[PDB]
Amino acid sequence: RQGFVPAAYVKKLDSGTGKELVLALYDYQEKSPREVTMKKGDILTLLNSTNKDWWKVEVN
Repeated sequence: RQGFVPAAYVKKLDSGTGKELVLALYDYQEKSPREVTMKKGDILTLLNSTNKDWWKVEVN
Protein backbone atom coordinates (compact mmCIF):
# COMPACT_ATOMS: atom_id res chain seq x y z
CA ARG A 1 0.00 0.00 0.00
CA GLN A 2 2.47 2.67 1.16
CA GLY A 3 6.19 2.73 0.42
CA PHE A 4 9.22 4.36 -1.15
CA VAL A 5 10.21 4.62 -4.82
CA PRO A 6 13.27 6.43 -6.24
CA ALA A 7 12.38 10.08 -6.75
CA ALA A 8 14.27 10.00 -10.05
CA TYR A 9 11.75 7.57 -11.52
CA VAL A 10 8.60 9.63 -10.95
CA LYS A 11 7.50 13.03 -12.19
CA LYS A 12 5.53 15.37 -9.92
CA LEU A 13 2.38 16.73 -11.55
CA ASP A 14 1.23 20.31 -10.97
CA SER A 15 -0.67 20.78 -7.74
CA GLY A 16 -4.44 21.09 -7.97
CA THR A 17 -7.34 19.96 -5.78
CA GLY A 18 -6.62 17.30 -3.21
CA LYS A 19 -3.42 15.35 -2.77
CA GLU A 20 -0.20 15.67 -4.72
CA LEU A 21 0.24 13.26 -7.63
CA VAL A 22 3.23 11.74 -9.46
CA LEU A 23 3.60 9.91 -12.79
CA ALA A 24 5.64 6.68 -12.89
CA LEU A 25 8.26 7.13 -15.63
CA TYR A 26 9.46 3.53 -15.55
CA ASP A 27 8.43 0.14 -14.15
CA TYR A 28 10.05 -0.39 -10.77
CA GLN A 29 9.92 -3.61 -8.83
CA GLU A 30 10.36 -3.26 -5.07
CA LYS A 31 13.84 -4.34 -3.93
CA SER A 32 13.35 -4.08 -0.17
CA PRO A 33 10.37 -4.35 2.22
CA ARG A 34 10.10 -0.53 2.60
CA GLU A 35 9.61 -0.04 -1.15
CA VAL A 36 6.63 -0.55 -3.42
CA THR A 37 6.18 -1.63 -7.03
CA MET A 38 4.92 0.72 -9.74
CA LYS A 39 4.25 0.32 -13.46
CA LYS A 40 5.22 2.90 -16.06
CA GLY A 41 2.33 5.33 -16.54
CA ASP A 42 0.86 4.84 -13.04
CA ILE A 43 -0.51 7.95 -11.33
CA LEU A 44 0.42 7.62 -7.65
CA THR A 45 -0.66 9.66 -4.65
CA LEU A 46 2.45 11.38 -3.26
CA LEU A 47 2.66 11.14 0.57
CA ASN A 48 6.10 12.60 1.31
CA SER A 49 8.72 14.17 -0.92
CA THR A 50 11.04 15.64 1.68
CA ASN A 51 13.90 13.28 0.89
CA LYS A 52 16.04 13.93 -2.14
CA ASP A 53 16.30 10.24 -3.13
CA TRP A 54 13.28 8.29 -1.92
CA TRP A 55 9.68 9.49 -2.12
CA LYS A 56 6.83 7.95 -0.15
CA VAL A 57 3.83 7.13 -2.33
CA GLU A 58 0.63 5.19 -2.03
CA VAL A 59 -0.08 2.45 -4.59
CA ASN A 60 -3.64 1.33 -5.33
